[PDB]
Amino acid sequence: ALYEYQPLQIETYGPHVPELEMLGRLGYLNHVRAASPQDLAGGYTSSLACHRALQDAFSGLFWQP
Amino acid sequence: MYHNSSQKRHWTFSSEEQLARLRADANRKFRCKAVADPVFLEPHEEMTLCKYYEKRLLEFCSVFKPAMPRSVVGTACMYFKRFYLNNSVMEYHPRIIMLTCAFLACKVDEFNVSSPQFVGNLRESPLGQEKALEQILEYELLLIQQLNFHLIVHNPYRPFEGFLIDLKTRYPILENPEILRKTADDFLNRIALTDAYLLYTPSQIALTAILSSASRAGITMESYLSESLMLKENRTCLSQLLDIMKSMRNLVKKYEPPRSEEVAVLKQKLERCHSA
Amino acid sequence: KRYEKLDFLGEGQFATVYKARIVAIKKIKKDGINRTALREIKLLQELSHPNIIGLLDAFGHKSNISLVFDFMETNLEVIIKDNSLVLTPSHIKAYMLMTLQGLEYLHQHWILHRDLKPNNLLLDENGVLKLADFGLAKSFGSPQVVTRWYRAPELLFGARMYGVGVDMWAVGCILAELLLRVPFLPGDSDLDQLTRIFETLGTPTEEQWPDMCSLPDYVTFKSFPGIPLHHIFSAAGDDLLDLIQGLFLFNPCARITATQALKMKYFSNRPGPTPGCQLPRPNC
Ligand SMILES: *[C@H](CC(=O)Nc1ccc(C(=O)Nc2cccc(Nc3ncc(Cl)c(-c4c[nH]c5ccccc45)n3)c2)cc1)CN(C)C
Repeated sequence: ALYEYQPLQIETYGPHVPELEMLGRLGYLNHVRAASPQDLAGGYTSSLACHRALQDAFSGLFWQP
Repeated sequence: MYHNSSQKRHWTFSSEEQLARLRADANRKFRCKAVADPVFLEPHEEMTLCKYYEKRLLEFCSVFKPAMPRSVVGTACMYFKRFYLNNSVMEYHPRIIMLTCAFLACKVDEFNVSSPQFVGNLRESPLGQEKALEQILEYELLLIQQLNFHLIVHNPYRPFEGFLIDLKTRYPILENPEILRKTADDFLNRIALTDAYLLYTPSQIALTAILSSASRAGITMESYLSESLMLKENRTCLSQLLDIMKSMRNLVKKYEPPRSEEVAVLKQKLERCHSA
Repeated sequence: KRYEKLDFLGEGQFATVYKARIVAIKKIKKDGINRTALREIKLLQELSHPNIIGLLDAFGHKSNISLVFDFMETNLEVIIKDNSLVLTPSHIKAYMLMTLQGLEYLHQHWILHRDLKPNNLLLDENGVLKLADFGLAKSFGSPQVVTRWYRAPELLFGARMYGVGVDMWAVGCILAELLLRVPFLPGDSDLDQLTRIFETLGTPTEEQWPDMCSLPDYVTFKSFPGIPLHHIFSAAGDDLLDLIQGLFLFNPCARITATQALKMKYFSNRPGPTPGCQLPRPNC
C-alpha cells in the first residue's frame, strides 16, 4: 500500500489566502518589515510574518455562531 | 488559528440574550446557595459593577511597569468577561479577580514578569501587596478552572494588521490606509467595553473598526468588500457581513458607561455582601 | 481524586509522570502555577490531530497542578534502544510519515515543538505515533532550546529568531538514529556538538549558509571535508539519501519543510509504509 500526499483540508470561513511563495510576486512584502541578516541566518523571513497576518485577517470572517 | 480555536467553539455566542441568561443564572445560583434580601444586587447592578471593574483593570494595565503588551491586556479583559459570565461578583470579589486575570494573562502570553514586580504596580503598602499576592495565588487555579482551560485568546489586533497590509497591497483606491489607524483603534477600544468580544470573530471586529474609521473619514470601500474580497460572487455573504457590521455599530452606540453615584452605592452593597 | 497510581513512567525535565487508572499523570514541580504546565495546557487545548497528544484533564491545589493525558504504550527511544527489534525500511518510513504529518499539522498552526527526540515520540498499541512534551513549544511567526544531540546548528549559534528548521533538523537526527540504532551526533557540549556536526557533514561555507557570521554566538571552525552520506548510511537508497540531504541542509531557509518532505519521492516509492497494526512492538 503506497503513500500519496494529500494536502490538509481545514476550513477557514474567510477569503482565500495567497500562497506563501507568491507573496513576494504579488507585492505583499513591500508593506512588512524586512528581515535582518541575523533573522535570515536563523531561518526567519518577513514572508512568514506577512502570511500569518493575512491568515489572521481572513480567519472566520464569514462565520456566525 | 481561530477557525478551529476553542474561542470560536465554546466562547462565541449567538446574541446578547444568551449572555444575559447566563449572568442571571449565575446570580440566581449564588442566591440559592446563600439561602441554603435587600443586600443582594440585581444582575444589572452586577453588570454595572463588572463594567466599572473592567475599566479599573484597563487603567491598572495601562500604567503597568514594565510596559504591558496590548495583547496581554486584551487577554486579561477576555478572561474577566468569560469568568463573570458564569460567576457572580457577590461570590468572588472582582477586585481580586481582575488581578488574577492580569496575572494569568501575563503568564499565558509569555510576558515574563515575576510576582514581586507584578505586585509592585499596586498603590498599596507592602503588607497589602503581600496579601494581594496571596489572594491572586489562591484564585489562579479557580480562574483557570472557570475558563474551562481555554487560555488562548484571539484578539482583533493581528487581524487588524493583516487587513491593513491587504488594503495597502490590493486596494490602490485607498491611497494611505495608515490614516485610518487612530480612529479604528478608538473604535476597537469602544468595542472592548461592550459584549462584542463574546459575539463576533476578531476579524469581523477589526473590519468593522476599519470601515467605521473610513466612514468617519468620508471614504466608502464597498468595492473592497465586493471586489477585493470576491464577495460579488456570493451576495448573501456580503449582506450578512454588512448586517454584522451594522449590529456591531449599534452595540457600540447604545453602550452606557457606569455612573459614579451608582458605582459608589453598588460598591457599598458589594462590600456589605462580602463582609457578611 | 478519581485516579489511582499504578506504575512509574519516568521523570521528565519539569515533571514526574506515572501510569494511573488507563491514563498518564504528570506531576508538575510564590510564582504560582508552573509556566511549563500552563504552556502545555494552552497549546494542547487548541490542537486536534491524530499524531498529536491530547490533553485529557488537569487538576491540582493552589499553585500545584497535575496534567492527565491518554496513556501511550511506549516511545520511539525504547524502540531504537531495543536490540531484539528489527527496523525494516517500511517501519522507518511509517515512523517518519507519522512524525512529518504531525509536524505539518503543528506548523500550519504556527507552533514549533522545539523539544523533539525519540523519547518524545509516543507510540500506542495501535501503532499511532504522537508528539508530546509541549512544555517548550512556542508559537512562531510574530516578529538555547532542543536537546543538544538533536539541536540544529543555527540554535547552537545562538539564533534568536527561527522557524520550522529547528524541528526538521531534529527530525533528521531521529531518522539517522533510526537508521544507525545509535545517536547520530552525541556531543557533550555545544562546541563538541558543532564539531561533531562539522566532522560528519562538513563545515558549511558562505554558499551553503549566506549569513553564517550574522549570528551572535558564531565561531570559525576548521574546514572538514565531511563524510559522504552513502558512506554513513550504507543501506540507504537514493530517495532516502535525498530526503536526508534535504533534512540536514545547513541553510534553515533552504532546509525542507514538513510538506516538502512529505511530497518527496521517498514516501511515494516502494515499499509502502508499514501499517500501525504491524509496527514492531517491544516484547515484555
Ligand atoms: C509486559 C508487556 C509490556 O507492555 N512491557 C512494556 C514495554 C515498554 C514499556 C514502555 O516503555 N512504556 C512507556 C514509556 C514511556 C512513556 C510511556 N507513555 C506516556 N504516555 C503519556 C505521556 Cl504524557 C508520557 C510522557 C510524556 N512525558 C514524559 C516524560 C517521562 C515519562 C513519560 C512521559 N508517556 C510509556 C512499558 C511496558 C508488561 N506487563 C508486565 C505485562
